[PDB]
Amino acid sequence: STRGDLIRILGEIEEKMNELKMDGFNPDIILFGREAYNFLSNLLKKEMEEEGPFTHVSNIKIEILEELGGDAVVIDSKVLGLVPGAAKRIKIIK
Amino acid sequence: STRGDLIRILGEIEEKMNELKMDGFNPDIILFGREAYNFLSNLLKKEMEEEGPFTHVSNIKIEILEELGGDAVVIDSKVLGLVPGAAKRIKIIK
Repeated sequence: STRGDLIRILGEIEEKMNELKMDGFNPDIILFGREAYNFLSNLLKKEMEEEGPFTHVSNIKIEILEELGGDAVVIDSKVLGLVPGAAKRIKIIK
Repeated sequence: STRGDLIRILGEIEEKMNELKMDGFNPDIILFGREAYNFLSNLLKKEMEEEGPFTHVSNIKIEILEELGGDAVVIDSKVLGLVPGAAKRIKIIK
């Protein structure tokens, strides 16, 4: 069920956002692999019945990092590389 | 001296690459902010007397994450978001 897939993905992003916030981070961006982005884009085109492109999800900004493949990484971009733990990975593709 | 600036930047990237390798990571990508990328691009156009665009530095792949501003972040993209410490930030702009 593509609706279930969208509910799952929104739920996992929210969970990683919450995990980061609890640690003192401010999640601002989610990096998507090429395959991950295509997967979510297809889902949102189908579900929203809109053409895209899609630039935000879960109140944060989508940016592409092609090499992440079927995964995405929620980050606090202000402290990424200065404080360990500023990144949380999730698997987007089935 | 723009040559000195290039020597500095290559030296800082190498240092963060080495720091990551010593920790067990495999640095594969360096994320550049918009201002950081422009700065390095201008330097390399001047020094290499080539037009660009520039896609690799220090044996790793350049990818843009616009929001990093005048900074760049060396990452191990395979474990980013799974193991803390997979990212090291550097300040590119003067």
